[PDB]
Amino acid sequence: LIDSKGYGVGTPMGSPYRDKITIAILQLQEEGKLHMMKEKWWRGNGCPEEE
Amino acid sequence: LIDSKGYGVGTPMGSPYRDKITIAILQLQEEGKLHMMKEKWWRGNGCPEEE
Amino acid sequence: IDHKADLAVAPLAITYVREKVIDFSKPFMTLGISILYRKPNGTNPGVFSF
Amino acid sequence: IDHKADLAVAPLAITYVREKVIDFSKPFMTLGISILYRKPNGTNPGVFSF
Amino acid sequence: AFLTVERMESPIDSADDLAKQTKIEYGAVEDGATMTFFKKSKISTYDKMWA
Ligand SMILES: *[C@@H]1O[C@H](CO)[C@@H](O)[C@H](O)[C@H]1NC(C)=O
Ligand SMILES: *[C@@H]1O[C@H](CO)[C@@H](O)[C@H](O)[C@H]1NC(C)=O
Repeated sequence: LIDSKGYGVGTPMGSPYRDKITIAILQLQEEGKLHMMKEKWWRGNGCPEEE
Repeated sequence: LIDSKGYGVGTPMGSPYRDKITIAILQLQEEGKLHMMKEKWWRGNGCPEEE
Repeated sequence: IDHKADLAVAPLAITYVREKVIDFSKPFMTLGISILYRKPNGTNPGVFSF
Repeated sequence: IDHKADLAVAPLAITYVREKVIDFSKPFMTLGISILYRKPNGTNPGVFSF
Repeated sequence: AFLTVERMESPIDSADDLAKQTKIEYGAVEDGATMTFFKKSKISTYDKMWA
């Protein structure tokens, strides 16, 4: 890795949705299903094409 | 990497300094000054390789 | 900026230019610049390699 | 939570249990679990050596 | 060629590779971030690590 620029979700400044989405994303990270989602959408399609 | 935990500074709920401290952290990361201090002491002495 | 969509979930890097104007959540996945390079070709194929 | 500290600049892992209580800034470093094993040195078994 | 070059390589190079083997015992910190993450991980390559 050279840089470090994580992604995110857009939200207007005067909107309380940012904190709730933060909580939900942290919940997903703790549950670990973000890892399996990334594996499905990155490795799962590429699994038959493994080296 | 196994997990993707993140660090960060702590602020009380609704504190107005979070929205500016995140701006400062992002500016430091963009200018690369966070990477210099990340390499400031983690490379304490280097890896001795002779072979 | 104009509230036509109030949640723009997409691949959208967290940046200083954006963060002043738009308000982001935590990074749901972190990445960075990485170097892509083709694997070193070798003279492995060929039954007559001996 | 008691406002006794205005900031908590420290290696605080961003977690759901903490986020419901306090407010975190965006991470300055992204870390995670990793394997620490000793640097391999010159060694080999008996039969697999040859 | 092996004796001249001597390219040392660790038996384990990824999480699943360490999971499959049983000679090298794993490690963690009791009531720490790593151990708590491994608990309730419900991930295929980490459930056996927790076991
Ligand atoms: C190895 O060299 C060949 C010929 O120069 C070229 O196609 C490429 O750089 C490598 N080929 C493969 C299949 O990796
Ligand atoms: C070489 O590695 C072995 C691993 O079993 C270790 O026991 C030994 O102390 C090492 N010798 C060194 C680092 O000189």
